[PDB]
Amino acid sequence: MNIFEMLRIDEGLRLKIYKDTEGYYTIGIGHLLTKSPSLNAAKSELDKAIGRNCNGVITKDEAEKLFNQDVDAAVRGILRNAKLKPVYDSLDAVRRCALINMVFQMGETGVAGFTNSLRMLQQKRWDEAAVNAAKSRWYNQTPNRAKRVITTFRTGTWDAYK
Ligand SMILES: [Cl-]
Ligand SMILES: [Cl-]
Ligand SMILES: [Kr]
Ligand SMILES: [Kr]
Repeated sequence: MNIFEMLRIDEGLRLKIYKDTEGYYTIGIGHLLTKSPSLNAAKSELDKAIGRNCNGVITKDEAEKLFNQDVDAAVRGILRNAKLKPVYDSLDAVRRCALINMVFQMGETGVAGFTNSLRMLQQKRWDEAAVNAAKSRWYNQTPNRAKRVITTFRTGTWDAYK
């Protein structure tokens, strides 16, 4: 297991525009297109991202392409974020993947708001961080995913994904 496989599991793969868990237009592997409720808007943004007139449909390769870009940007965002970077650097390999997953999902801003959990992760207080992070909207809205991520932070293993 790796970051790609882990996120391909939590996000799925869809070749046509779809609405995510929050009702926003997305495509591929969790590639958010827009928060606007206009499908035309979504289609515009998709053609812009792909570079061709997609007409709301892409290929698997194109989807994997977006995903590579998105993972990369997520890591890069972490590294540039003053509150995130030090946590990330203190972690082991598996746990870093759990942090990339949350950032991918909710944006660095959203993740940088889990102040308390981040601190506990930094101190290597696994159970405590896991209990604190579950007290969140994130966990109450996407509980199966949130649990897999939290178990990962908690144990440092891929058991939740096996
Ligand atoms: Cl809560
Ligand atoms: Cl879920
Ligand atoms: Kr966190
Ligand atoms: Kr956590």
